[PDB]
Amino acid sequence: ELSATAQEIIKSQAIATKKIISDYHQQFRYKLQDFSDQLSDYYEKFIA
Repeated sequence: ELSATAQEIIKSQAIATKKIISDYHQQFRYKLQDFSDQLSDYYEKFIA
């Protein structure tokens, strides 16, 4: 029973962990895209 409980806990934890890892990886990529796009018209905004 203890082995089964440990197995179910570790399975429930690993999937949630991988879900969160995918989430913040996607957020990191999105923020990279946002910053790369933003670093386009700095000169134009400055001059204007």
